[PDB]
Amino acid sequence: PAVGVVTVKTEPLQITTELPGRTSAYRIAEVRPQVSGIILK
Amino acid sequence: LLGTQYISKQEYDQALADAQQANAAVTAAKAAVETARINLAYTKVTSPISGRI
Repeated sequence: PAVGVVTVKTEPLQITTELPGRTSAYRIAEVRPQVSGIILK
Repeated sequence: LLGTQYISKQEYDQALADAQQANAAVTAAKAAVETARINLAYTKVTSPISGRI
């Protein structure tokens, strides 16, 4: 039988796990009023 | 009576405390009115936009 055969050359393998990031701002910092009152302008 | 005779500048300046000190008490109370005036005429309409209600 004519059997094509592969001899294993091994070593380097970059493994990268691609997987779903959910990006967010570095400082969100929602401006909440420290002090009550009508927003005048 | 300043410079002249009885008032003896410290006993004057003990009163010039009490004027400057109790006029400051007015500034406490006149603002304590202005606090409780903007809880009286502070009823309500509108919020300071002008438009269609």
